[PDB]
Amino acid sequence: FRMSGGDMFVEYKVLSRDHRRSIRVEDAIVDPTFKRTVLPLGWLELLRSPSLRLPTGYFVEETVHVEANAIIAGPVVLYITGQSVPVVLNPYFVPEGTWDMRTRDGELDLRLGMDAIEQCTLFSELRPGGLLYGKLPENPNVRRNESLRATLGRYGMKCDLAESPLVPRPWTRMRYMFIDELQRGPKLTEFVGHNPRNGTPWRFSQNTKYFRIGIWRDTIRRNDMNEGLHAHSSWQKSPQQSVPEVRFLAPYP
Amino acid sequence: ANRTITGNDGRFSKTIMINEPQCNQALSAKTASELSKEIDKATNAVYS
Amino acid sequence: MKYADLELTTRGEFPHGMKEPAFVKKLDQNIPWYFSTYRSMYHWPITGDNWSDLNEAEKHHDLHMFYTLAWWKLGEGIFGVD
Amino acid sequence: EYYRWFIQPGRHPNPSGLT
Amino acid sequence: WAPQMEWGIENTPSQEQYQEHVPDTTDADFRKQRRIQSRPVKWFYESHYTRTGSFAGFQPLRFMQRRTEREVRWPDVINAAVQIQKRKPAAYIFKAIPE
Amino acid sequence: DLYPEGFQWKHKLNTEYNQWRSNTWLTPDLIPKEHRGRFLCNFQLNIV
Amino acid sequence: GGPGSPVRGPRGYTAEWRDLRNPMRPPEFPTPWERKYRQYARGQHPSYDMVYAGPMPEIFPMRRDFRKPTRWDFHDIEKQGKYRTSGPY
Amino acid sequence: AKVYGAVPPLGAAQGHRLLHGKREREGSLFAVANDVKRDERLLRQQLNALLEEERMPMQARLQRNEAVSSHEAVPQTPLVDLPGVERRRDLPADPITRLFFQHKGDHALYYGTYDKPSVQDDDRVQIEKRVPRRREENLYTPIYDFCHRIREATEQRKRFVVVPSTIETRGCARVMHDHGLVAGFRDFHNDRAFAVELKYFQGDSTINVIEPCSYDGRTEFEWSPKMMRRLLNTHGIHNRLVVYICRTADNRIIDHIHAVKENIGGRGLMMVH
Amino acid sequence: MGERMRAIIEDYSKGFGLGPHGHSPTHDTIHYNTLNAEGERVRDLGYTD
Amino acid sequence: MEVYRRITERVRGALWAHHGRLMSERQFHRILAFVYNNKYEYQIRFDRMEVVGREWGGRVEVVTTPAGFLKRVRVNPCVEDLTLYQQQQLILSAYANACADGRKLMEQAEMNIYKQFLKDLKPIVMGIRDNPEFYTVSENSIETIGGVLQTGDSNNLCHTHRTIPAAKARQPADEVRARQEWEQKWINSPRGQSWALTLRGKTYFALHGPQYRPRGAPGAKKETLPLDIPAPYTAMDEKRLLKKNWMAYLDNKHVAEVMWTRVKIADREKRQRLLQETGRAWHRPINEEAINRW
Amino acid sequence: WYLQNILSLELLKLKSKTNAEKIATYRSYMRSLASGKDNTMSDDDVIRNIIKERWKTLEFGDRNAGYPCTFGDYIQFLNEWFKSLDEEGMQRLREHFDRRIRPLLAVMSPVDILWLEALTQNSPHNKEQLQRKIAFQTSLGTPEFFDMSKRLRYEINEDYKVRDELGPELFALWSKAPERWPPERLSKMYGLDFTLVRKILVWHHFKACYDACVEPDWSLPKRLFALEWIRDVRARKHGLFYGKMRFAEQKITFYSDRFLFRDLVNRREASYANVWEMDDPYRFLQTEQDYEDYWGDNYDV
Amino acid sequence: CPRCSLPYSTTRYCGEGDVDTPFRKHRGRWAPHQKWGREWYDVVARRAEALWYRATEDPYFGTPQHTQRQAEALLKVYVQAKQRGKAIDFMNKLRGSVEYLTGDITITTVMQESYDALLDTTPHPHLLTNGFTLESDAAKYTGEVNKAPLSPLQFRIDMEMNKYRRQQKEEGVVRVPPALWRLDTSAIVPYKVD
Amino acid sequence: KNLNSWYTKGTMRGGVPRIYYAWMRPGSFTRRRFEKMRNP
Amino acid sequence: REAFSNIIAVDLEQEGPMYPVRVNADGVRVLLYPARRIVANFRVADILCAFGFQHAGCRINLKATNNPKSPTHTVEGVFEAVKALRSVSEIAASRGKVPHSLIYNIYPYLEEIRRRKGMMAMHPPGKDGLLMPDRVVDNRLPDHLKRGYYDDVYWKDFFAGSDEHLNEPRMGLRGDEMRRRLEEAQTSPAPTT
Amino acid sequence: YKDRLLSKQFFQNPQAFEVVPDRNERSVQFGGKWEYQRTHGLPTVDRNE
Ligand SMILES: [Zn+2]
Repeated sequence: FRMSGGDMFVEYKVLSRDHRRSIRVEDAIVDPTFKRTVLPLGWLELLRSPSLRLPTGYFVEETVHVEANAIIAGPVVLYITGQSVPVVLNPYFVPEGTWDMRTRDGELDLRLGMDAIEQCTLFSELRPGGLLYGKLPENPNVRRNESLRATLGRYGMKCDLAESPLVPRPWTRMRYMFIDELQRGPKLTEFVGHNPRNGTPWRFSQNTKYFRIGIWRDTIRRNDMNEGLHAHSSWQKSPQQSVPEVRFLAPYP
Repeated sequence: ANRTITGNDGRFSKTIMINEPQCNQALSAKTASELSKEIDKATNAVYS
Repeated sequence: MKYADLELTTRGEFPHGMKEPAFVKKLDQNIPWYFSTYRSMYHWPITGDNWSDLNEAEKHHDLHMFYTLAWWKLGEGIFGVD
Repeated sequence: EYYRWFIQPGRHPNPSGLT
Repeated sequence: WAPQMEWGIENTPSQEQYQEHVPDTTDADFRKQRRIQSRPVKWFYESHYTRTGSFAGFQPLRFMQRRTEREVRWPDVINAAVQIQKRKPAAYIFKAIPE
Repeated sequence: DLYPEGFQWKHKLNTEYNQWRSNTWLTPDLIPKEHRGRFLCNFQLNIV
Repeated sequence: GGPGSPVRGPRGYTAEWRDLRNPMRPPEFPTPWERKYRQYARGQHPSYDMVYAGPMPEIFPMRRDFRKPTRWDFHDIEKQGKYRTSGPY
Repeated sequence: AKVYGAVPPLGAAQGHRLLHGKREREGSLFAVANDVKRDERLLRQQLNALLEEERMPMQARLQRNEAVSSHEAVPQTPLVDLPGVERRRDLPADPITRLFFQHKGDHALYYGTYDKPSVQDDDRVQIEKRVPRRREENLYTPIYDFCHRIREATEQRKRFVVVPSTIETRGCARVMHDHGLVAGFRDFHNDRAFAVELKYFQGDSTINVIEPCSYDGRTEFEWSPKMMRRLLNTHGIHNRLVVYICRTADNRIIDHIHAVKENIGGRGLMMVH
Repeated sequence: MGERMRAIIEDYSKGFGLGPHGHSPTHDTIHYNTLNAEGERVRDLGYTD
Repeated sequence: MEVYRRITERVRGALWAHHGRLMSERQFHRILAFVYNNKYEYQIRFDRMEVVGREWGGRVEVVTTPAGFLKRVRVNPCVEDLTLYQQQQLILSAYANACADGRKLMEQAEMNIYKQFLKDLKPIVMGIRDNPEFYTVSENSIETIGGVLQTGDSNNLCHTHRTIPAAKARQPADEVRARQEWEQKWINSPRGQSWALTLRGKTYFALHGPQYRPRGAPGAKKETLPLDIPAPYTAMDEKRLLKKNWMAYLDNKHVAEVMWTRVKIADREKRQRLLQETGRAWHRPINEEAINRW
Repeated sequence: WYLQNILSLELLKLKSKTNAEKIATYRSYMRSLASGKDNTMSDDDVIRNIIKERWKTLEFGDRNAGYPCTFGDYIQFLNEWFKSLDEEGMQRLREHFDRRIRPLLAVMSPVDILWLEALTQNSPHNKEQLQRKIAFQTSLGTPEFFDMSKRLRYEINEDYKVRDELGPELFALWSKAPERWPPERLSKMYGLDFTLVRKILVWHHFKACYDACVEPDWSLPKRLFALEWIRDVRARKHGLFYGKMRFAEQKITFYSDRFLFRDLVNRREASYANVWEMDDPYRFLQTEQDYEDYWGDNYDV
Repeated sequence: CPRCSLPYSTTRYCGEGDVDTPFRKHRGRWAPHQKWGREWYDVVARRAEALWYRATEDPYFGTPQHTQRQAEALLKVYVQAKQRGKAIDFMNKLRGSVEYLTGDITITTVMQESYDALLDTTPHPHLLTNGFTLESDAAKYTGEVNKAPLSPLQFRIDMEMNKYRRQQKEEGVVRVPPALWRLDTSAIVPYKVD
Repeated sequence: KNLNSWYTKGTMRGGVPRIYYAWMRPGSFTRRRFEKMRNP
Repeated sequence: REAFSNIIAVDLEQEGPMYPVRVNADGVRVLLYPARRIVANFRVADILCAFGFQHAGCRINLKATNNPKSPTHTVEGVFEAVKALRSVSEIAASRGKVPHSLIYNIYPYLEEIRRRKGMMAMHPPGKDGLLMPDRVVDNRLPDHLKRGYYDDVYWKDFFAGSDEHLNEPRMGLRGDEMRRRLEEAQTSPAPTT
Repeated sequence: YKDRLLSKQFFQNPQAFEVVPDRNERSVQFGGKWEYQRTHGLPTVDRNE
């Protein structure tokens, strides 16, 4: 990813589906005008990896005219250095007869296609104000001459980010972050039922018929230990009631 | 494998003993390689 | 914002959930083994990505939160500088 | 359904329900 | 993605759930703990890949279990946990119309 | 972790914690001396 | 294919000695093998076993699960009768 | 726009069958059938080889890697060395403070057998073999008495135990030492017995219980691989806590973990955990 | 309350660094100011210019 | 790393001991993280470059990176006539020479890193040592309940130093503003315009010209006065911890005390080793009157 | 009432400090001398306390009486505002709820029933009786101890406070280039365990994205817990369950304490061309099974 | 009925007269007709969103790129279900879509006018639109029987006041504009009703 | 393939609540004694 | 009180035994074994549920008819069986082997070992990180210089009322500042003297 | 960089750039349910600089 001469130079590596065979290109021109990427035909057998899932090297292997002058073979994985998400492609393999890709001493003139660009974060550069927006092909829905500010004003933009007092500040969307280990410790998690991920953490309230007698006995004799099922309820004579999402390892209370 | 390096391991302490009384505790090439492997394995053990 | 002068004579009771129940001296069913031996069908939490035509958990949580904040007066004035 | 917002919960004017 | 698990609250019918008949209504079902259940087609709106199948290789403990024995011998009223039923009324109702 | 830490907070006394989040505090005479201000959970009594 | 299956059976240099070559010497065919796979195929790549993974922490709090209504939670005990209620649900 | 890992960017002579798109030429129906059969056979062989390479164990992989790394273009011949640098060195021992003398291996002729031991370690008492006195009494076995002696020493909090020396007992002791249930063991080359040093932890003993599989030598129990895997499967959770000893048809005393790993079933000896 | 206050006071009042013997004040083997030896030294020396 | 962690722990311990101030643990680890990221960026720069090792004259050539990643090997055909072991040893020796060159370059760059780290840490040390309430005592001085006694130990040879002037209000900010005034005077001087038109002036304005950098360019847009954070006059974390909860304050105080004790022990043992190397200290304790008489 | 009390700060008139008070506060605020008085509070704290008192003093009742607004008007305004709230406002409201009320819901006790009622009570004489009894209880004990707000005072891990964590570390520097900043660099800032620092990094990235008003990378937690995600997927495959594996459902196996030597030598003698190859986030994936277990979540890949 | 798609006039229970009704089991109870509301509008909106996602997720019937027919159908769904902010966000994302950049999908004037009509009819969160109507009994609270219950110039004044309050809260102080600063209210058009 | 399902385990005791640990014991959740160097 | 004196606890990380444990308190043979669910008599099952076990099975004296049979025996046998249970971590420690479930703790160590390649392994060539205080420095100043030292860079009277910073705490103070302190100290015991 | 960031922010929340905002909800996305994979992140400057 660098800008020089008005186009994007990106370095990447193309690898087989099983990631056994890999060829890395140091520079490739990000060209949105091409529908899909084009690769030399010689790389077909250097990227054909006959794995177990695919008995042949490529799931799809057909012939196309771009007369049957190119081979569509794939899928083939692609890792862009500046991108954190791999992109899988079915590129065109072209013989030397139809098109010679070599231009200079060791330069193959490989240009990345629109299908590869739209699947990575570089698609955002196709939006107005992006680097590829000026090299987008002519279309009635896009005018490259006009400025980004003009386009956004046409779309509806009036002021900058949250200049008006009505719209809240973008940085006020999250004023706090909930990390259990950094405050109040972990959670006291319980369940009633078969499995912890099957039942519910809500203990039955004080209104249950099996608990009312025990609760009344506790209210009368609060200074002793009364036997019964009332201890399973969310009502406890101790101030700390047993309720879901209670921090029990917290220093206070 | 040649029963030249011996090891006794407790819960936390590991003792490695060289046993070559026939050659006055002289190490050959293979014996030295095995001893180095045992040393850098016992030193790099978790509970050592 | 639509408004009309109205008076709610009885607001209600706080939905805290910890309220003293009406006490009974005699239980209708004297067997305590039923509570311990009761079984019910499994409650599977998530089935098929949890998609519904109307959001159940989110809408129920929002509706609960509305009246919880109403009874807690938006949780402002309770807290202070620590 | 709007009667519950103007009544005393303890007070039941006619538990019998017969006029 | 979690597949549609068998022997659930909604999957199982009334007799398999509690050995009693409950009305099968799409709304106002307090027993099933739901408010309104408008029913579209099960896998029409949902994505196909979210449907990963179903699982039924277990025992419904409420319905059928191994070694169904009485929990406690005395009193004789109590029985195995698989049977949870309410008291039967006496002289329910009579119908004058022959039908 | 054969011997873990537990609850090493002195922001409240042991008796204060027992009172706040334990049933055992309401029955001082029943609890022995060694477990006086230790428990932090409610207990249920079952008379066999 | 286990041990219960019937057995498979069993001066100079043999015929299979000629094809074997030292990896120090350049390969006969320069197939562009990935370096990571090259390390992994000979058992030298650092193994990231699943056991090295610890707990999967809950990044964001899911939600608050409010007490949903049930047959055992009613203000009046009149509706909890042996002729009507057999369980919470 | 340079590339790496491929010296030729593309092959001028190397094309593609589909790219050529020539008219299909078939010799005959028999030729077509033969081609189909040979290509499917090649595909099956490739798939089988790939599966075998996937299933190849780590030991085999490392050995093959080392062999190819050390491979030489010429099959080098072995050289003459000193009279001996390959003898199995005798394990160390203290002649003064010893349970038994560590008899060196050069006296294999002098060594006897368990039933008829030779005269050695006369300074110590000799362990007499257990023998039934009547028909009703159970036929005791060396494994049984070894297990019971170890258990009694553990219960009485002892350090060293003198136990009968057989191949199966030595294998069991080796497996226990490997699993850490026993601090150590030593097979002094005495025909009757060898020594085992026990281990304790937190005052108690690291060995909870030891039980021989069969009380009588007349009865012999065989362990199937499924019966062994049922031990590992603990209500759906893998479990290697309790240790079971089995002797296979190859005279190799192993544990149930390795027996399950290699899918073999031998006769059981004892359960220890 | 007494135990908590005593623990807090001791924790706040404990010293650190290196003393005249070059060891930590709470060293396992050696000690400092045995039987108020430093106390009697200060008593018999004082601060008088 | 190790040395940087030792330096930071010593800084924290001295800061707590001399002035009774507490440094946040986040602030403590931030410096180490900055050092680690600086080393990471140096490695990023180094992996691009390449080093050459040569063995047996020019028969064996090894092309690697300073980190030690094998990239290329060139071997004269006569070397293949040697046996495999000799070839392996020759390749190993060439790679060792390449590693030696990479080690030289990396240690020079890491000395640069260490100087940068010391420059970054300078304000803290200067603020904890350049205040009118800061003093130390000789290590060989007897310490008692009241105060420290002073042994002779050639008191004529001994001389107490002072790093602060008694003149009113002397600060690095004053020094830097004096430097700025001097450079502005030189620029405005009649020779200043000629020097600025000279290449030397161009280079000086290109390097130390932050106010001339256009908006959106990396680097500072101005030259600012150095940090002035005196320990006895600035509250760092102790007041916040004490206001929030006492237990955390006590824990951080204990950590600072332990770190100070540890660095003092390290200094004592280094001095002991220096004495033993010189020959003034015996290999085993012979004078128990300096230890057991307290 | 809300506009004229909580809002409209232009007419707020707090006490004007004298010249000596101004001098002393300037000294204390600019440079703190030891053993100074900590009772003094900032004007921001004073304003916040004023707003809190204004909220607390609000009491509903007859509009013609001393009470400013009635419960009917309060609930009408609240209901209309809740209906008018959109998704963004609902998200902020949920955040506020979880911040403020949810811990109070967790820690509330039946002893505070009268206080909870007095929060929005209709002012009977029973509330006055309960307040007098609460005053008696306070005389028995401690007022600041026996109140809801001060229940949540102390928290663990005081060194790394969420107030400091709200501002991302080197945010712009790593935002310019995400490839050059693997999680190890950022985690070197903190001195906690691996899981805690990775959680902190995820939270910081999400906070930065929310502040910049851009789509946050929802796959970032996956890339940070790539080993954990694979482990959970394979645990769900082995044990016929869906969720997150816990300790009680983990295999029991005892390895030798030196079992790690085989991997340790590989890690210690591994060499890389660049550093991005060394710390690529996909080094955990080797086979197609690993790739499937990793990328089986999203359908696009 | 949004649940059963039966007319209210002729039927009162959902699923009457339909053979494959899922709302009537063997021993179930008839479900009363549901009345339209924002809950059912949002239900329809969520169904439309799921359909839109499946339109590209489905490998059998789905298309690699969305269709302008699908886009206009979704816009029709939004306008007929009266989802104002949802339709606005959908239009913005349509403008930001990659296919819109390539020009395969074009925004037609029928869609534009439908969006405008929806915006005018649906009420505004802050201001008032064509959908709002003058009311009679609101004079009890307003005082004017004819004028609309919102002053645009007063709203502008309150907006400036709130902006200054926000600035004060952000900075801690306020910067006073010069004495020559005059507030501009030339373009404030009063609410004109029909 | 371990047909015993981890999802379906245990018995529903009616309304008897039991705790289940998330990852480890709460006693060993915090290690201040070593993190803050409180050990002897 | 006796129960609270003899109270015990178990390690719940496993939620049930991982090996069959067989004991006998007063002749009643009690066997506790791993199981999918809590399968046991009602009383012992409730005891296990109180203990928190979720995957366990307890059996006493095989069939219930077998003697001895009494509630005291039933309680004490199961309590003895639960007391005689060894946790997995304790068993691993006794064997001196690392548990499978705890080796994730070594992952940061291995990661740092692997990432110590290259520049991270470098050290300052010439500095060992330990510095000895060869010379003694003091910055103490007399009170008169302390009063006027910080007139320019800091505010006037920087050392105004500091007790620890100044030899004379009240030096450089003004009348109001002195009077506040003196008035407080003298009016606290107003009627005493 | 400024205009790239402005474009991203506008396509995220177009309501924030209005003097009087309208209702803001979330609609469908043209890049499937994982459009964040292509729309996430702040604008990126070139690695050479
Ligand atoms: Zn209907």
